Amino acid sequence: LPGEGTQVHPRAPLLQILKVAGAQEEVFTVKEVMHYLGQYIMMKQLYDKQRQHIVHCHDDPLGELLEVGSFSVKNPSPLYEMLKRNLVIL
Repeated sequence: LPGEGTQVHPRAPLLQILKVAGAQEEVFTVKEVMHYLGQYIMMKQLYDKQRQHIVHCHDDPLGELLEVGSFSVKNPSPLYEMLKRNLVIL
């Protein structure tokens, strides 16, 4: 994934999710994309209630993009691989 200044354009399925989280933009930095994904998970309360570094996305559109039912915020590989599939580097 690109550095802090480089801009990316999210593919439609990801952009849709960022929109739900309140994103108005169509072009982002990776950090901004990550901000809105965190907002999304928080709003939808997808994190495990007791162990909150675990996210359960099996019955959510986010899980369709990540292709996994759960992941750990401390093992973000699945997130980064999803972004590689869903970000156009500008």
